[PDB]
Order: sequence, then C-alpha cells, then structure tokens
Amino acid sequence: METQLQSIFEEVVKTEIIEEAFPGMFMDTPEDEKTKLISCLAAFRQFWSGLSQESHEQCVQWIVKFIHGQHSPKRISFLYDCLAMAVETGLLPPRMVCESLINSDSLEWERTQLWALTFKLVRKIIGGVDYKGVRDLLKAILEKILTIPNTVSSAVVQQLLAAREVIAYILERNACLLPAYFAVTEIRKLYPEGKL
Amino acid sequence: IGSLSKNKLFIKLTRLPQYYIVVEMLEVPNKPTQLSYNYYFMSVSSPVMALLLQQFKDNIQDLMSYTKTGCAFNKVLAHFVAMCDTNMPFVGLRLELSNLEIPHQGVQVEG
Amino acid sequence: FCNNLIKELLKETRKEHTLRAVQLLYSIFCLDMQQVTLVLLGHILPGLLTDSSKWHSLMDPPGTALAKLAVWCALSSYSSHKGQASSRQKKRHREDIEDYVSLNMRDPLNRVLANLFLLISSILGSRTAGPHTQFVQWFMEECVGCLEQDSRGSILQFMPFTTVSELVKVSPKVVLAITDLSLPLGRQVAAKAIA
Amino acid sequence: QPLLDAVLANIRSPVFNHSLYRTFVPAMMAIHGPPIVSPVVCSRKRRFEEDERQSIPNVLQGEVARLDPKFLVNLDPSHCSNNGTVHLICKLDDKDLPSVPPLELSVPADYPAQSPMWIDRQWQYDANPFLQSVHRCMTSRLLQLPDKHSVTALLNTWAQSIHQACL
Repeated sequence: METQLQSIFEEVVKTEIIEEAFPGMFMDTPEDEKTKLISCLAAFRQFWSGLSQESHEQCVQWIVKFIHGQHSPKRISFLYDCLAMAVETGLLPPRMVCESLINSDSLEWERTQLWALTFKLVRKIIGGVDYKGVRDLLKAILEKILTIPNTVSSAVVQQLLAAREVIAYILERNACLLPAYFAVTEIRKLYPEGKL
Repeated sequence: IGSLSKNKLFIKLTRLPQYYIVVEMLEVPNKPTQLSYNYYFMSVSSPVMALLLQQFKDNIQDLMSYTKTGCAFNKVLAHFVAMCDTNMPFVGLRLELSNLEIPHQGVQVEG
Repeated sequence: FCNNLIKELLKETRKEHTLRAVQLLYSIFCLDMQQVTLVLLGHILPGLLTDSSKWHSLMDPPGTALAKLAVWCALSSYSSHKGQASSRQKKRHREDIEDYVSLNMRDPLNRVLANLFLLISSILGSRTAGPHTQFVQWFMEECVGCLEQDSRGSILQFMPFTTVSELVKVSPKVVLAITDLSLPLGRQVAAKAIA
Repeated sequence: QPLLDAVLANIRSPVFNHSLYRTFVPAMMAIHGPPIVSPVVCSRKRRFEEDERQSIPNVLQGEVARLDPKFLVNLDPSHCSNNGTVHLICKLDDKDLPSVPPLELSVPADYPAQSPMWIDRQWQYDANPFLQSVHRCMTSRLLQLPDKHSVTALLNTWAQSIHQACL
C-alpha cells in the first residue's frame, strides 16, 4: 500500500506536538543532521529493498508529490537533505528524481521559495552521471522556464535567477560535462534559426 | 510506564481532555527521602495513543526553581496544575481558528 | 533617421551580427555627432524605457549593443568636439530647452545626459522589471571602462549613489564608477560597497 | 401555494422589460405617492486615490509594530523595495546574550513562508560552540513549527531558542 508508506514516512518525519504554551526547555534534543536524516534514510532504504525497485518511478512521483504538498520551505530543505544523502547512498539515481521533479510541481513563479529550493537541488544534483540521454531534462527545463511571463515583477529576481544559474553551470561545464551539439539542438524549442 | 503512581485532573479547562498522571522517582540513591518527584504529561482522551514526550520542562523544572531572584517546595507543583488551567484552553481555540485564517497562536503580549 | 535605423537594427537575432551592426553604426553616426547624439539620448532611450509597448524590443541581445551604442556616443559627445562643416555650420541654428526639470554647467549635452541618468535610476526602481533590468545591467556593465571620464555623478541630492547601492544587488564595478574624486561624498558609497 | 403568478411573471425574462411600468406605477401612485424618497444631497464618487506607495499590505507592519520592545526590527539595503519589502534585521535586547540577526524574507500575505534563510550562516556560526548550539536548537525548534508564520512565530521561536541556550 503506497498510502501506508506515505503515512509511515509522515509519522517518521512529521512530529506535530502541543502548542508548547507551557515553557519547557528539556523536551526535544535530537541531532537532526546525523540522527534523524540517517534514520529516515535507513527506513526508506529498507522499504526500497522491500519491493518495487524498477517500478519505483510512480513511487518517486508519489514521494515528490507528498513533499510539495507542504508549505514550509525549511521542511522542504530538510527533506532535500535526505534526498541528497540518499543520492550519496546510491538510491534514487539523478535521472529519475530530475525527470520527476521538473514536472507537475514547478509552480511557475507561484512559490518563489519552493522554486528556488528546487533549483538549488538541481544545482546540487547537477553532477548527475548520465549518458547521451540527458538532453531531455534540459529541454524540459527550458520549456518550463519559457512559460514565465515578460513583466512578472522586480522584487523576486535573484530567487528566480537560480534557473539561470543552473543553465549557466550546465552549458559551461558542457566544455567538460556533456556534448555541445546536443545542448545546441535542445534549443530547438526556442531557437528556430533565431526568434528572439 | 512506571510503578504505583498518583494522578490529578481538572474541570476549569474542560471536562476531561487530558489527565495528569505523576509519580515520584522512588528508591532514591542512598536517600530514604527526596524521591525527586518525577513528572510526566500525557495527552490521551477516545484514549489517543499519540506521543507525550513530557513536552514540558520535565524534568529540568527543578532548575527552573533556581531561576528565581530570591519551608516547603510545594511552590513548584502548583505551577504545573496551574499552567494547564490557563494553557490548554487557548490551543483549542487555535483548532477553531485553524479554519478561517491566520492561526497565529502562542503569542505573549510584552511578557 | 535614427528611429528607423534602430528599428531596422533589431533583426539579427545573433550577437555577432548585432555587434558588427553597432560597430558600423557608431561610425555612420559620425559627421553629425553632436545633434544626432543629443536627439538619441533624448528620445530613443525614453522611447522604449518609458512605456511597455516598446519594452518587447529591449529584451533582445541586441540590447547589449544598444547599451554599448549609448555609452559610446555619450563618451564621444562629452569629449572635446568641434564639428564645424559648411553644410552643418550653415544649418546649426535652432531652439531647444529640453524641459529638463531638476527635481557643473548649463550645457545641452550635459543636461540631456543628466536627464537620461535620472531616468535610468527611475527605471531601476522596483515593482516592475522584466526587460529593462537587464538593459540597465548591461548599461552599467559597458559603462565600466578605463580612460573614461563620463558619469560625473553630482553629489548634492542625486540618485547615482542610491543607484549604485541598488545595482550592487545585481561586485566592485560600481565601487570604481562612483569614486569620482575621493571626495567625502564618495565615502558613503564606499561604505555601502564594503558590504 | 399560490404559484400561478410565479411562472407567468418569470416569463418576462428577455430584454424588452419596460411594460412592467404601465402595469404597476399607476396603482402604486394610488397608495404610495412619495416625492420625498431621497431628496437629500447625494452624488456618486467612485474613487479619489488608492495606493500603498510605502510597503506591502499594512497588516504585516501593523501587527509587527505591536511586538515587545525587546525586539528591534529594521531593514537592509532595499533589494525588494516595492513588492517584497520584507527582509528584516532584528536585534534581541534583553537579559540574555546577543547574537547575529536573522534574514526574515517573506512571501505574499498568504504566509507559506519560512522567511529566514541565514545569508551569513556558515562563517558567523562556525565562530563559537555556544552560538553553534544556539543555532542547532533554533533549527530544531523551527522544524517543529507546523506551518510557521513569519509575523510572530519566527521571532518568538528565535527568542525562545536564545533563552534556551543557557542550558
């Protein structure tokens, strides 16, 4: 049951408690950076070793949907740390999480904080050892950027610029990371021999 | 979990939203007295099985007594059975205001 | 003349061609530098920045060339220039005050440049910036150049200091521009650039 | 029960709805003949002027100005002067040890914003072990906040953590 897995993950991560009106000091002192993250990683790895290894595409989709179903940027970042650790653990190869995250939850210029944190995750996972079949995600990313309007705002510029930073990193490491020709051809959705 | 204990409740906040079972840490090391009066809070009702964690200062509340500026130590105990009497209502209001807008709870006006 | 020129300009859609275009264009603007640059700085830049209809054009990478164009013609105009030709001296008598409200001299070129810079600072304001933020960015970038003497930056109650403070949020480029003469006024922008 | 009038009255749905006048206003003028219905001075003025011109919707400033004097809020260089207008710098002034101010950059007034981002996190926090523990308790308590609210929850939780630092 995927719903049972989601509820288990929620119980392991969401720890909502009383309003803490009564001031208490010595109540909760866990090392979140090394204890809670590693515990969540171990639990998720046990569940992965349970079953549905190959078919985990829809499972990761469910996961990222549940992640973006929240509203606390701090919580999103905390979850993202666990995802990164799982990457270093080997679970969730970059291709899967990258192809899933870019769609159905981008919220174009809707949640600036969420947008920024997601693109920070992309910049982190930009290592992403992958074959020539890597141009697809670049094309999807550029397509998702193109939906941005022309005069959205003047305050939230830096946070939205993270997409530009990711693109810059990609196209500059392309000197040593990925084939140039594929990168150029990926601009077909925006470059019909020059159309502004 | 524990041993032979005691329990108190209240009315002023609500009929019986959360009891309060408490027990002193009996068998003090090399002390026939001073059982250190351990404290633990619970939030069962439909008796719930959610975490209790002793969310308050349990049991560093003793050090809260030393945080004062100045024959019985009873002064601490009342505090607990006092604070609930004014703490637990307000959070309930939050659950009611958790449906309209802005449930900014737990604010303290100027202390 | 300049209007139709800049209109025909934005069609290359490739930096190299736009570069060659503005390179040839700076030269073609010679023999009329003073009045042409005056009319340009007065109209062609507000002609796109003031409204949103023409904002569409400013987004193009040609915009960088346009910025380079602007700073180049400003530098050439501010520099010493006689420009005395028969067909020009016989046709250099007009009347123009430019209506440049002020809310170190009274010269048409200097006044027009001051009005232009004031409008740059104003466009640098918040609550809307899609195409023109990149325009002012490229403008400030290309303005940085050795052996230059423009951007005098009057220091009584003017914008350039707040303008540099805001552009710092887009590192030591403005830290060099605003340093006009190491005057005590520059201490403020220096402290701001300390970050 | 007397609904015979209902549907036949509802028949006159289309645009040519003027004959109703000739059906009712004479008889009305028999019983009600009031010339004085609104003889007082009356004129319609839609708008005169409307814009904040100083900040975001007032509610945020109006609420934060009601806080204790123990907190001291100010603004950094205005990088989001008009739309955002939210990047707060606060100085805890009380009977406790001082520390680095937070970031506190919020989103539109719906407030799904964990505003602080700790621009100066790394080097300012690697300084001393005490303040490092302060930061640890801060982030641990922030994680506990369910749907935190930048308006009050942020500063209150930060003050509580700073007061927890004394172990």
